[PDB]
Amino acid sequence: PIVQMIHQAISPRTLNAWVKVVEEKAFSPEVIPMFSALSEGATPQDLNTMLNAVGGHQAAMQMLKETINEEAAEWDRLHPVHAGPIAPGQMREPRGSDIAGTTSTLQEQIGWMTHNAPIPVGEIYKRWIILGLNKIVRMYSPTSILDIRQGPKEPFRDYVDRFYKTLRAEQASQEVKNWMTETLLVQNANPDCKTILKALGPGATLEEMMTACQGV
Amino acid sequence: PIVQMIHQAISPRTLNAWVKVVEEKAFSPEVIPMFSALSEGATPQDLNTMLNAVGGHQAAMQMLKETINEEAAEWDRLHPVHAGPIAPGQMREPRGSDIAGTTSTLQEQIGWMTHNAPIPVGEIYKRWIILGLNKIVRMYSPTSILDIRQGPKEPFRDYVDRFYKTLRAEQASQEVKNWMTETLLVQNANPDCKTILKALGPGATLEEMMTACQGV
Amino acid sequence: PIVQMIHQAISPRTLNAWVKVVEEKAFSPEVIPMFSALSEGATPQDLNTMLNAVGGHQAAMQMLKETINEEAAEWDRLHPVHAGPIAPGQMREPRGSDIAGTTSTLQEQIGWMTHNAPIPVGEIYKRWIILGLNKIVRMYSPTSILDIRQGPKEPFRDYVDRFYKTLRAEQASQEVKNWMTETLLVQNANPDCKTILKALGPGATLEEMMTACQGV
Amino acid sequence: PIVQMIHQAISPRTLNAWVKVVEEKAFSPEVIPMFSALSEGATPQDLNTMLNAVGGHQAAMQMLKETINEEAAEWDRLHPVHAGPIAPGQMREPRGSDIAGTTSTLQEQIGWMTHNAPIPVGEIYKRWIILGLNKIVRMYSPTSILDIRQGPKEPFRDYVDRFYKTLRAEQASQEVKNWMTETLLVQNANPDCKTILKALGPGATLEEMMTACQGV
Amino acid sequence: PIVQMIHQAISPRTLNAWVKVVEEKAFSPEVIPMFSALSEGATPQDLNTMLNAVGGHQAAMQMLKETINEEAAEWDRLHPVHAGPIAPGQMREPRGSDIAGTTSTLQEQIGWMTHNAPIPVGEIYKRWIILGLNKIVRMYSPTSILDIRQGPKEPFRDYVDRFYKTLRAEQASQEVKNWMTETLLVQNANPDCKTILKALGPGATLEEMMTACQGV
Amino acid sequence: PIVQMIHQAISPRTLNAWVKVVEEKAFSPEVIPMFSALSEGATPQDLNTMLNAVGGHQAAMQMLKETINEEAAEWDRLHPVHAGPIAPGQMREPRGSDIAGTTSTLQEQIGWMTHNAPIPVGEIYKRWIILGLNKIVRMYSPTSILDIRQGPKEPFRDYVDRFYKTLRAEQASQEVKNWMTETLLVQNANPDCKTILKALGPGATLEEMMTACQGV
Ligand SMILES: [Cl-]
Ligand SMILES: [Cl-]
Ligand SMILES: [Cl-]
Ligand SMILES: [Cl-]
Ligand SMILES: [Cl-]
Ligand SMILES: [Cl-]
Ligand SMILES: [Cl-]
Ligand SMILES: [Cl-]
Ligand SMILES: [Cl-]
Ligand SMILES: [Cl-]
Ligand SMILES: [Cl-]
Ligand SMILES: [Cl-]
Ligand SMILES: [Cl-]
Ligand SMILES: [Cl-]
Ligand SMILES: [Cl-]
Ligand SMILES: [Cl-]
Ligand SMILES: [Cl-]
Ligand SMILES: [Cl-]
Ligand SMILES: [Cl-]
Ligand SMILES: [Cl-]
Ligand SMILES: [Cl-]
Ligand SMILES: [Cl-]
Ligand SMILES: [Cl-]
Ligand SMILES: [Cl-]
Ligand SMILES: [Cl-]
Ligand SMILES: [Cl-]
Ligand SMILES: [Cl-]
Ligand SMILES: [Cl-]
Ligand SMILES: [Cl-]
Ligand SMILES: [Cl-]
Ligand SMILES: [Cl-]
Ligand SMILES: [Cl-]
Ligand SMILES: [Cl-]
Ligand SMILES: [Cl-]
Ligand SMILES: [Cl-]
Ligand SMILES: [Cl-]
Repeated sequence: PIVQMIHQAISPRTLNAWVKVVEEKAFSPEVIPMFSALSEGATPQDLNTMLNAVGGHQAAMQMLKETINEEAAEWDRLHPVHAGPIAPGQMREPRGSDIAGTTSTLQEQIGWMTHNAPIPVGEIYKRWIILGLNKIVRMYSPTSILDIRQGPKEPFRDYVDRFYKTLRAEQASQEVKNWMTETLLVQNANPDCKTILKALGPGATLEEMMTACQGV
Repeated sequence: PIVQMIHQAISPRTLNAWVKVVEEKAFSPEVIPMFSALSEGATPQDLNTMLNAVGGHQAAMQMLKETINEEAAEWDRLHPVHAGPIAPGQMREPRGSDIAGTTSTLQEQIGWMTHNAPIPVGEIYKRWIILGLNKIVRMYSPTSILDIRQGPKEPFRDYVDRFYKTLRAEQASQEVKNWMTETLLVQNANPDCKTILKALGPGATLEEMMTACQGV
Repeated sequence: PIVQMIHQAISPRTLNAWVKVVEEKAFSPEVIPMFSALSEGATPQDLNTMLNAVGGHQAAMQMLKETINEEAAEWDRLHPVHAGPIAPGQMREPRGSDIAGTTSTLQEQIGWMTHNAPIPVGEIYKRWIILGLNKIVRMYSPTSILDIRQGPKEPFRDYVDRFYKTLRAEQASQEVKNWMTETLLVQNANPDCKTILKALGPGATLEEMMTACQGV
Repeated sequence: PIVQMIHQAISPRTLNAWVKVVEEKAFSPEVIPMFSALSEGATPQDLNTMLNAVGGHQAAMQMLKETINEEAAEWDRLHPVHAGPIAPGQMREPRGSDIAGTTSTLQEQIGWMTHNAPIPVGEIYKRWIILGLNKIVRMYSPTSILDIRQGPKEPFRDYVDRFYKTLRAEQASQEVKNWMTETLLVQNANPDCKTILKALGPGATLEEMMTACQGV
Repeated sequence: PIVQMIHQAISPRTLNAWVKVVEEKAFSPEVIPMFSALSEGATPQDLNTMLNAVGGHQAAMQMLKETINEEAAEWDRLHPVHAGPIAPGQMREPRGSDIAGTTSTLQEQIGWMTHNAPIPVGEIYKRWIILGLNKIVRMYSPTSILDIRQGPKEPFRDYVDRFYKTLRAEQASQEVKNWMTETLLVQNANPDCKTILKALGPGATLEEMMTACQGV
Repeated sequence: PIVQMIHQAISPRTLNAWVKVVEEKAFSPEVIPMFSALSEGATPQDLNTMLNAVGGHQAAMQMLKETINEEAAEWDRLHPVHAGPIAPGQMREPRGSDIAGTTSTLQEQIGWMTHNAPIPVGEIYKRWIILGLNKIVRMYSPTSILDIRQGPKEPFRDYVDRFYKTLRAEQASQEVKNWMTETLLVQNANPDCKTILKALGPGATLEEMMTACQGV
């Protein structure tokens, strides 16, 4: 990565941490924040390093490759290369593959990131990667939000844990997720807690809901 | 984080330490100091990194989200955005969502924190987070302070351990906690140690109390 | 902490090291040096961080709180606040609670420590903490120095280990501890080694004593 | 290594990380990215350090030696040494063995890398090493891409994992690997999923294929 | 410690390393080099930190205290304090107890070490400590060099291992240790290897001796 | 060590790494590269630190001492000390024992290494140590290269592993090792693979040999 802006090689414990995360957590939602944290200020070479280090899950890594290629293609369509030689004191405009790090040197990436009025190639590539990771997380989620229902003997807190876990994996905008929270959560609770929740009303917070069904 | 003031990426072992703390300790009181220590000088992006890295406890993390949104809303009510373009050499006033890091870039956060006469967005957001964490710790505490009572064969020291643990989780100001210490502790001790404690008087320190019932 | 003088956030492995030390070693004497070593150059915020991170032993942590409050009160009596506004280029005199870090900001602590003709708030608070830790170590020691006696089949070296361990926990000045070393150690040895030790005389060193009873 | 450009000794945890990787992962594809990441900015002395540290797999390490010697020989043929004494302010042109680090000092390597209009000896040597590593990975792969076939009860995702693992080990250009992906993957699937995949058509993405046979 | 010269707090892993070394290795010879390595450039406060951190072996730590006091007393006899006030730009001459760190501040130690024409208080104290450690290692060694004898079925290499281990613990100058090597080693070997060793002669090296009795 | 050139104390994890390497790997060939890597830029004090830290293998450490003394003696014969006082701005020429670090201070070593037109005492001493380590590795190798022979059911790759391991331990120049590779390897293979190898010819590479007997 580059830290203020000075280039640093990716540390062994950062890379190991990411590898271990992929092994232990598969493609759980929390891996995406983790990834970002382990790739803070990272060059495209660092990001490719993290992805390539993963052994196994090669179907998911291939899907990630196809997503990255789609994003690179869209970038190329939006940003067409301009003919003519590069002038001194200037650098060539980055193609999609340069952002992915496959066709650009480390010095070129450093140059784009450090130069005044910069192009943050690492952050763009990072966005593409996180997009594909979201695709993978959503496909690999077994459960659907509609199916989560509270058991008759199940404590409300556990039910809310399951519900919001599944919700975190769901493919939906924040408006849709809001609708799910304010529609399905109370509807799918068990009858005792469901009645008690209905009694609270439409504006009840999560804290009030969990406190109300705490005894239940 | 930012260390003197120079921005640093959150270290892998800091993040791992926080994750492990959440796994092992759930929502015990000591997690809140720990959090602070692991977030010293942290940007809103770092704080969101720590929260988002948590897998599981999604009910608590959702409660935390609602608390953060309430605090952001109160901030927005107190600090209304002013119309007009931002001048050169100046930065826009931060909204509630910018303090939470959801709507502000890393460079904007760094700019607010580093600039002369700064706005410490990381510390404000950190306060909101710790507020919600206090809500969660208090709700997730099974015991109540009134119920802690010394067993007849129970050594006084163990009883004081239980008492002050439960007290640490309790929802009360320092005046109320003072009243609890000076009222309930001696009252709920077992009869031998309770008599001996009554003999000491109202001004007896904790050290004197534990020394007096040490043989008992 | 602050290292030369430049402020640094408390490292995750320092804090973890202290937590582990409290868990494994309880309140053995060696925890107090350890504490100091883990708090070298630490601000009051760092010290509070270390204390607050401890889970359990809440009776001892409460005793520590009462000791810190007594020391803060004595400081306040010795150093009375002076009326009048603080001038530019100067900082307010620290109250007891400011030294304990409960009522002072991190920037205020840094300012006191870094400024020319400084007030070392971290070292003062550290002294208070170590004082309370000594109270706790002494109360939590089960054994008394008078009771340590050499077994008939017990090797002298083991007996000296037990003796000086208990002595290290004892509540006594160096003059009293000297008297204990030169009175009780030889007196409480077993008859064979006790006779041999008496034969050496009053000025015999520990090395000579252990060498003399090595065969015994 | 050298980090910006300042020379650094190879860290103990980098070297240990590489050694552990060779032990645990043998010669799986992911070891080659790992190697690169652990050798970022490394001098030829660092690279030789990493290779020489490996215990066991001496057949593979010998193959690696022969590949490095072939690459050094080709370099020497392309770059013939020029007679005449080296001038002040200039350094001798590197031979193949100098790039491999066997015949060049650390100061010479540092000089080539740091000097203006530099020769990156570490990156050239690194390319040779990675070339030989590719030879070893390909020879040590037991499976062939043609043999990977989906089981009748085998979930499609597992089959795609096996397929792309074997493909990653395969000795083929990206055009050939493209042909394999678009020819053999759908052909070697089981009849239910194979029929469903045929129904999608030639332009179907991996995500669409896995989603389509997800129920299957 | 102080590293070039800039003061650094003792790291948590250095201290932990020393503690673990004392636990696992007791007072084996190799602990003394280890100690030195963990105390490189250390102030008297750091050295006291390392000694005080040790739990257990309190007889040995007390012996160490008596040795340090003897060395401090000899220093005081050689270096008598001179009456008169300390001038500006100058520092007081260190007493024995100041070198031991018991009566000197950290700033005083730093001042002695950093100042031009310095007094290396840390290295002097370190010498005293290592002297007492040698006393302890020698007393705690069970074996004597005269007793080490080769078994009839014992391989020569194992016998040389035992011999030089015991020799390393022995209390003797290098001239005496030379005499022991050139007298007792060949004399105490078993008859087959002893005869073969006698045949080599008085000037035979250790390598020649081990090679000669390798088959034996 | 010294890193660019600035002196650094040997890290705890470097030393621990070396100790663990000696414990686990004994005197396998790979320990010698490891040693070098852990001693990069190290002073003679650091090298002595690493050697002295080893517990056990005292026969080998003694052999190492005799080798170092022989190398120091040869250095002294080649470099005779010159009579006359050392001038200001100059340092005394190093004797053999100074290079070994037994008779030279840390400041003297630093001075030799840092000064313009330097004497690299650490690298010279390091060469002596590695020489003695080679003696030890060769003596402690049980197997001889002539004895390695392929089993009838033994896969060729395993046989090449054993062969080149033993070869790595062998006492021979690169010309002799070349002769062994091109004479004994094919000769000692089993008859099926030996016939197939003979069919390839004298110029066959290792890769071709292993590929040819892969089915065999
Ligand atoms: Cl690292
Ligand atoms: Cl994996
Ligand atoms: Cl999965
Ligand atoms: Cl790859
Ligand atoms: Cl953009
Ligand atoms: Cl519940
Ligand atoms: Cl880290
Ligand atoms: Cl968790
Ligand atoms: Cl919980
Ligand atoms: Cl997230
Ligand atoms: Cl504010
Ligand atoms: Cl008690
Ligand atoms: Cl750390
Ligand atoms: Cl604890
Ligand atoms: Cl306890
Ligand atoms: Cl707290
Ligand atoms: Cl004071
Ligand atoms: Cl004894
Ligand atoms: Cl390291
Ligand atoms: Cl290996
Ligand atoms: Cl393999
Ligand atoms: Cl080697
Ligand atoms: Cl090139
Ligand atoms: Cl599937
Ligand atoms: Cl550390
Ligand atoms: Cl111990
Ligand atoms: Cl012992
Ligand atoms: Cl102590
Ligand atoms: Cl001196
Ligand atoms: Cl032998
Ligand atoms: Cl370290
Ligand atoms: Cl060992
Ligand atoms: Cl061995
Ligand atoms: Cl030694
Ligand atoms: Cl030389
Ligand atoms: Cl084979």
